[PDB]
Amino acid sequence: MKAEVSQQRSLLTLSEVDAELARIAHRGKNLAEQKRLDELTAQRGEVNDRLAALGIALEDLDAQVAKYESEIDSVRQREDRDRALVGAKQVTEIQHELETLQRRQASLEEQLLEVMERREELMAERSEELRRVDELQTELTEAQQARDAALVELDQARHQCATRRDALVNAIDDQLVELYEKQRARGGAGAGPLQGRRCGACRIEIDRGEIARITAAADDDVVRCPECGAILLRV
Ligand SMILES: [Zn+2]
Repeated sequence: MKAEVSQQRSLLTLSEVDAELARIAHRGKNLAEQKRLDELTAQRGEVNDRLAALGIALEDLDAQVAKYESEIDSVRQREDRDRALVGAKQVTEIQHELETLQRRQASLEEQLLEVMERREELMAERSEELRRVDELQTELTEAQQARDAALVELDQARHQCATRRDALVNAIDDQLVELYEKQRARGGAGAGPLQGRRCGACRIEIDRGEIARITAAADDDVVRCPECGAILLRV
């Protein structure tokens, strides 16, 4: 197999463009902007979970408040129903009933207050978590805007290299482009520069028996690295 040195020179730029396209794809999956978005999203979810659990607690205290202020309403009604006063003999019995009704309302007042201020404390804690999570939300959208913008730049850069690559392939004979892409299917670079003695693809230190035949090969000949099989470009 043989190929013009000018074709091999463009095959070198073709491998470089392909190597740049690979790192462009790699950085897309390892965006620092997404790592920042991942942390803000986790933190916002942490405040969202506490806000949800705080909501359950205030429901319980609201039910306690409602049940407490449903009992005194019957006590206030029991006093109102018995306020109508007609035999004075049994009135003493209705008078001792009012003394117990007043003690039931007074004891219930101590119970409502303990729940009222405890609910007042939780809603205060709920407000500080709302401002906390709202702060994170504004940061989260900024990180999300920064993440999307970083994806646009990578896609723009990838669109560049894809155009330069298309032009390169049209400038090299299909026979050489075929062997190159057949070598990329093996998992390696497909072609690399001979960096002194070591192949530019698999980066192996080629033995001293192969470099003699490689250096002796004609300039227009194509050479494959023994270890990996990639096209070694001496130019
Ligand atoms: Zn190699």
